[PDB]
Amino acid sequence: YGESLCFVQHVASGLWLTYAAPDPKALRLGVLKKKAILHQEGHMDDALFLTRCQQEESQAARMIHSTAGLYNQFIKGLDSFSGKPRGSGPPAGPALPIEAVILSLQDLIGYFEPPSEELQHEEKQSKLRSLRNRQSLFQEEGMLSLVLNCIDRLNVYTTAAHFAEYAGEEAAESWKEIVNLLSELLASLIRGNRANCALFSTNLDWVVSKLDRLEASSGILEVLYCVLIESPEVLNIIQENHIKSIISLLDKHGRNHKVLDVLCSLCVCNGVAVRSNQDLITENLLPGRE
Amino acid sequence: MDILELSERLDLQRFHSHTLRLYRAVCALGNNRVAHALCSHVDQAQLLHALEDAHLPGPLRAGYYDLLISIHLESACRSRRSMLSEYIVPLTPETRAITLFPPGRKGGNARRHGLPGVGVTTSLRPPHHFSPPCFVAALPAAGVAEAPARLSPAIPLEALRDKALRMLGEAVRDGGQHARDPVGGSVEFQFVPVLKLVSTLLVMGIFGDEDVKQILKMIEPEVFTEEDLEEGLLQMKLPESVKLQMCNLLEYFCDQELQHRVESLAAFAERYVDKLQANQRSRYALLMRAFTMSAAETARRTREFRSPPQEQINMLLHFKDEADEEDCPLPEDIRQDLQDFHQDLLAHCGIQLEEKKPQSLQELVSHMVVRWAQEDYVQSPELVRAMFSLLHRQYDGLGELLRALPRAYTISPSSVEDTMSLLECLGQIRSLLIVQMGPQEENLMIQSIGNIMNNKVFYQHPNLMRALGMHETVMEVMVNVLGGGETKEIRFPKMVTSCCRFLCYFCRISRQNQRSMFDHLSYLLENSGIGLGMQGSTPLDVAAASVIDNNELALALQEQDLEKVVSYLAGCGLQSCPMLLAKGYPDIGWNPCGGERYLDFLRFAVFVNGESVEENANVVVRLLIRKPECFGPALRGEGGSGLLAAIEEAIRISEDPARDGPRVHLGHAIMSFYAALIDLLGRCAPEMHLIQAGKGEALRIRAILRSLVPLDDLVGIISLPLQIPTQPKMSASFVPDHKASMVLFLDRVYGIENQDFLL
Amino acid sequence: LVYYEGGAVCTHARSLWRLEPLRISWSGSHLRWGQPLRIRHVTTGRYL
Amino acid sequence: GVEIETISPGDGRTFPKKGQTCVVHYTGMLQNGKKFDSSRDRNKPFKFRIGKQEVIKGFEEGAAQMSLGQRAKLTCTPDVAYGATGHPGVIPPNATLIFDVELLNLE
Amino acid sequence: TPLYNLPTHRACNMFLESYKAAWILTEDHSFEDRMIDDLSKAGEQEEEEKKPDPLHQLVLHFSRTALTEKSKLDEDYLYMAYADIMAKSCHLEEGVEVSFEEKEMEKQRLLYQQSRLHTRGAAEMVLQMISACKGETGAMVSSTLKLGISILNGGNAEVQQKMLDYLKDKKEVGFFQSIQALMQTCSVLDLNAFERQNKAEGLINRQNGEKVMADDEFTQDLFRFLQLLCEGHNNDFQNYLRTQTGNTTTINIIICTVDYLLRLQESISDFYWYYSGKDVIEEQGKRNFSKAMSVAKQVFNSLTEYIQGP
Repeated sequence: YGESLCFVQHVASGLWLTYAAPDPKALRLGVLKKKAILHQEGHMDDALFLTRCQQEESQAARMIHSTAGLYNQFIKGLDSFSGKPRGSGPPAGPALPIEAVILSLQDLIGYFEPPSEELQHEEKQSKLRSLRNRQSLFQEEGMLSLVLNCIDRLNVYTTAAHFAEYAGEEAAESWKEIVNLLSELLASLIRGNRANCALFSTNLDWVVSKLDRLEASSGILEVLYCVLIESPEVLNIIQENHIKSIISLLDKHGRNHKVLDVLCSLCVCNGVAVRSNQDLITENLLPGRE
Repeated sequence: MDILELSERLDLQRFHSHTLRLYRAVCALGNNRVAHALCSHVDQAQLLHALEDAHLPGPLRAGYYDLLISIHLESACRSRRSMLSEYIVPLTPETRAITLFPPGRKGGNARRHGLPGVGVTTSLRPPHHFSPPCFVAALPAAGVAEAPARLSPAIPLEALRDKALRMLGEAVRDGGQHARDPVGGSVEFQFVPVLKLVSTLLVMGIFGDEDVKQILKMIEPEVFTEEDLEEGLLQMKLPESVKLQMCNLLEYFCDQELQHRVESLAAFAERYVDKLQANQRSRYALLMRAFTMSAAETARRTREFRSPPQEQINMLLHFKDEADEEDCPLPEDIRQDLQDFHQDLLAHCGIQLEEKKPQSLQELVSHMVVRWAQEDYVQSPELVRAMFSLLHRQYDGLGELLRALPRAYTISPSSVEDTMSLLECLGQIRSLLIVQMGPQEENLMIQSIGNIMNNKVFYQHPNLMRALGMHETVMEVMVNVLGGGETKEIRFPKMVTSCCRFLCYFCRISRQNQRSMFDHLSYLLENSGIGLGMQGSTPLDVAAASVIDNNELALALQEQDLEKVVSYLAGCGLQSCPMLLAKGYPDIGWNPCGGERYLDFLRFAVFVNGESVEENANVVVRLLIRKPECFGPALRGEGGSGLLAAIEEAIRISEDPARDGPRVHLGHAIMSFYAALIDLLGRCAPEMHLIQAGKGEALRIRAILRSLVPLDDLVGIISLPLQIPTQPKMSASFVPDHKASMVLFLDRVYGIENQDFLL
Repeated sequence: LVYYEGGAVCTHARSLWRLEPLRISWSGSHLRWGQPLRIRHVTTGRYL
Repeated sequence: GVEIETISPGDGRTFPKKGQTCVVHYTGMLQNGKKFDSSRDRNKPFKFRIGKQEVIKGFEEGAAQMSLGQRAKLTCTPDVAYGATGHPGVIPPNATLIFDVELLNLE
Repeated sequence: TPLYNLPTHRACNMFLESYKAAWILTEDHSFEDRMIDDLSKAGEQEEEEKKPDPLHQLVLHFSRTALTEKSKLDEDYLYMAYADIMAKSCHLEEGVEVSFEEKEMEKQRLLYQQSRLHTRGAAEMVLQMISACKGETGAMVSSTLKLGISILNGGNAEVQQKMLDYLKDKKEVGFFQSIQALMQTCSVLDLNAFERQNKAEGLINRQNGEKVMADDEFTQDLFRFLQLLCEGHNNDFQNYLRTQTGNTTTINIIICTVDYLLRLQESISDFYWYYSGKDVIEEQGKRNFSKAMSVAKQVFNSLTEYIQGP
């Protein structure tokens, strides 16, 4: 791996890999997005040397592949009966790998856990950096749109007993656990990641709407609080609808301190006060006594 | 139910320990309107009752104390604290009596410093402008921009200061018994909330003279009482959360000591410079009125009368310390006084070498900080940083005094009110900086800027505004707005022009002000983009005003900044600027208005003062024509059309045709771009044979630019009549003084000897 | 498709490939010259 | 307009004619018994002024129909009041106001 | 009239500037060694894991801020004062008739003064605070480099081992990357910039000779620190600079030193083909020649220390 150069060649065709040298145009704006094409001669300068990736990234890639396959199977199973109100005999055909997906979700939650604060600064920072790197590696190769698709395909059902079981059976006890585990995994993926929170800020309206679910509020509030405290730019994007929805969530779920923490996050930004949010909270929450 | 029941009902205490947080987080960082609204829910009686209550739980005691601080004494303290660094001292008889005062009354001058913080500190500081809270007002309907933003809610200060002293006195008394039941949950909840209120009250200058003495005596009765029982706060064991707060109390006193030092020395100047001015008059009169000594007294008079005032004082003050030679036409009596004053300053400010008790602040705090860290391993990083930030200051007083001098200034009476109305407007701009841009803030910022501009003194003391960060703060405001999400012109316009107007007006008063603003050119040139400066100013307008006439800074320009303008000009001059297309203007692959106003900066950077800087003209010429897609390449001979052919079709489409949209029409703008280009080429031409005859580079550039524009078309352009003098016209095309850009090009390039002198 | 993109994507899982020798039993030997391979992309679980 | 019911007898022949600044002590509570403003907490009289209103006109006429020592329980309707917009964050829109105005007339 | 008719406030302001630049900051501070003296002797007023008073806490406080990534380094004005005070704790007290007895007193005093800091982890702080710069050429790395010279002045065989052990323990990359980047940003002698100064001087209003090179103190200090690293024929550290085994990347600082010397040689040779025709060297040209040659000597000495101890 120490600057040992080599060439790659097909055995049957006998061709070699060089630059394709395509037509140069500013359509895709590809700085180096050129297709690799087996060519006869090319420019005789396409020798590549080898470097070895580390065990951490190799494991991350392997779990990425396995989890992607499992999630694809799960979403296929979910969409199989999307428009099939069978009624009598709710289950038919292939069965959802509920146990496997539960175990995978638990293992991934344990994998992406924040380091304990009872360690010295050097190892604390090292573990934090490793966690951030692994979270970014998972985020880049999807795994955020995947869990978003999983959760928004699951949440098409609300009653969780009968209208969620009109298209399935034996999964009644595997509904709440799946939803909670998905919410926890979503929270842990973006917990303390500036880039991940910035990327996830696109569906802030969806996250706000998910608050009044009565089944996933515990995880949804945590996700909203984390994104608010890690990406202090969606405060301007916050409208009156979000504030009213959060206040209604507080009124629906009773007295709580996490709601007040979320409102405090919706208050002044990273060193800059947001008078719009301040006045919205003042004129909504507490002219409205009792 | 009784609020004290929350000491057991932990389910509701946690919610109420966070509701108070939301109360003081919804009105934080200004927002004095909400702070008035909160006065209807938590009135004065509840806050005052909770201040002295001893049965309240731990978290709720700290929550109520900070709620009162963040409602009544937050906006009025942040403004005072931020501006407190700058020192402005008037020259009044009250200030005259102020001296450094190493106390020589009833004892030697090397006595106790004398309870710092009780002096006659007379720096200019506006009041707090409190407003009484009422809820039966009319609440008139007014616009957001025209709204006179509310002040902080009022509260009796005399009651608050007397109360706050009482709790601190009781707390330091009850702490000596070491009882097993503190006021709050522990000793941390008993000493911290009261200490925060005292620290907040101190920086606003609310405590009187005897009130500070009580604070100093209670803090330490061994070194601060001038004329274990009653032990100070420095003796008994305290946790880190309490050690942090006492580091802020001692920080204020050190600032008080420093403010006393700088004000005293500035007041000493009027006592010393008055003697020097009188002595200088006598010295000059004796040397000049008595000319019988010799007829060659110019040697002894040029160095004392034909020199700038800076050289006069510097040479005079160079005496009394120049290796026992003293090299001056200055007497011996006043020389001793200055040396005596210097020794007085040194003794008071640190160095005094020329189980002992401290006897002064500079040794008490130094030993305490050393004692604190050696007793135990400090865990909280904030205390560790604060401890050394206070220890280092006390171990080096000269450095802090030296650093405070650039912000120190002196002002004569009858103009304090002029300065008074400037500091208040400056504070409004500083306060609005931590607030998101809004129509209310934008209107308020403009009003403050307008008052600042022509107040009384923006022209009288330019050097005062060189310090104090006057220009930097306004620039920082511009930077925040100009950032945007890839676009900022739509983001709150009509305010960037005013801030740019302030900067342009800031550069026209002094060269040093212009010199300081020139340092911010990389960012300034980078954001010289869309423009749209139909009124006011542009981001490039201030950049041009920084190099309008320097002859020293124009030579200091780099190569990237000049190459950026032409590269930006090339892109500007190749498109139609679709902003013009919004009005229905015809589409042409060249910007007439954008290009004309873009190279005007280069016209100022290459023509310094009546000359052509050869260090930049050669660079400008190369990059100007390096890219063929410049100087209007469509009809400038580059594309094959010709410069002479550019003005032909331009006239036919300018003399009032109905082939364009509605004062930004494709008229004068079409032909002004080339006129400015001709002028810009004329400015960079070699001056005369001083470089042309001697060097061959001057003629080489002259030949290159001569080939760009042949003389065959200059005669045609100048021969074209301007317009009918009588009926009149407007800024449409071919203005009467347009025969100036071509004329100067002819003078500086071709000239006339005998051939063209006839036709 | 196989691209030649680089720069900031040099520290991600896309550029990760593993060598699969046809020697099923002793697959752990050093990659000798001219040894045939079944180069595999792990993230998508595919073979070049 | 407003209700001028009394709580204390007081004295009658001390009506405010015009111009003079009258001194009142007011406690203001909303409906349902909720209280929002009370000058007794601050121990400072409002120092009411006539003509230049700067106040609620309903409160103005309620205080005008009063004399020395005559505590009045005002029932200001939400018409001569803060109006359909109300005081933001304190007084919700479209609500009657209950006042406990006691005039001391320190002038 | 500079003599009279000036307003008193304007006259007072003129006195403030003259007094500040003439009478203040003249010679008398001498508080650097007094600080560290009482800062360490008071470790236990009345009495293991308890660190020295700030010495193993203040240093650890700065070390902690050097480990928080933040993707940048703050101004940290507090670090400016202390990293200079600790640097002057040995530099200010740097130990034709110098006898042997006084020579040993000077040498032993310096060793004890450096042992006052390097035993508290000051050596580790220098390596961390110079890695966090990541090639930044601001005032953050100027103070750290100056401290790294005083704590290593004379080639301490103890501090060199502590620095080498720490580098081979973490096996992290970035200390050499910042070092390599700092070498590339070093300036050389310039001619067109010098030409601009001549016109400006012909007529404040000048750079006071800080326009041609202006990288004088930093360039020498960067190479002086490198030379002082492998000074006493340290074979272990000489190999580390050329190639690091535990690290995943090799930077070869020795080759980087040659590269900067090549640019400086070309710069001075081009400067030579400016005064070749003229037989008189101007005063401004003399200073520029001295500035470049003095830096060139420091580069040459650093290259020698890489080879001595063959």
